[PDB]
Amino acid sequence: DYIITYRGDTRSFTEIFDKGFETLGPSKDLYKHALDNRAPPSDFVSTTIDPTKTISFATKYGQKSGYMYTMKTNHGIDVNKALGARSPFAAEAEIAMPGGVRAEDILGARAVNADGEMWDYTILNPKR
Amino acid sequence: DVDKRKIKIILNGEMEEAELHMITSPNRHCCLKIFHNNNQLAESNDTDYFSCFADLRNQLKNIIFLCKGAKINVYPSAMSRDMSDGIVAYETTLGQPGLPENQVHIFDFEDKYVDITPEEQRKFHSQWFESL
Repeated sequence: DYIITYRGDTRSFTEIFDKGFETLGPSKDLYKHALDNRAPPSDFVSTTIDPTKTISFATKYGQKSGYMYTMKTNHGIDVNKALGARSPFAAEAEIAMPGGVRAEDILGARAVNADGEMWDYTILNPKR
Repeated sequence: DVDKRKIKIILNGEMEEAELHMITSPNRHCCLKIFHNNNQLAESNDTDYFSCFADLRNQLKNIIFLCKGAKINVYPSAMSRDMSDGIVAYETTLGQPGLPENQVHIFDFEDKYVDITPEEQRKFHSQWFESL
């Protein structure tokens, strides 16, 4: 079943609509991802069910502007369901995307300013 | 993109001001430089700034960094590392998952529980993860 999720990201939509979201390493271990996804670099792109959870990350804690991307996928792993009460940041409502997200699955990009204000206009991906 | 942030450090016991440069380049390349007295003391190249900062602090063992990212109980979540290039992390507490109100910017000021090595921070984080 396909679901909509969201991701904060500072990269340009020109880059993201072209290349999609790629992962930084090959580890498929979800427990290790939750503990430290840099050690080893994990084969998941993090996304959330809740668009508001992207804002503090996209803005680097209110320091800069950034984008909230929307995507539609059917291969994500619900982290809270898989890890249970052990989920370390359960409030994030994380859907971890194994192997990343193809550009064709990205719906659009919506800017957010440092103060947390989402812009009125969402830039849609022509690949849809 | 280049961003700069003044920070406070304790260098061999003396309070000092230093300046961080964050240079984000294509292909997920994060470069963190630290300048003090207009001289570059160290640089780290990685894929997120929390990892860069841990490497920087290991290169500069004689310096206490008065920053949230140096605090024993601070660590990024997978999501915060990924979505913010490691700039947003969480203050963690025994037996408790991290909440939005626990989020911090890794270069914001902190002077409590920062006189610790990056390895001690990783150890606290591992014990915290097991405490859940």
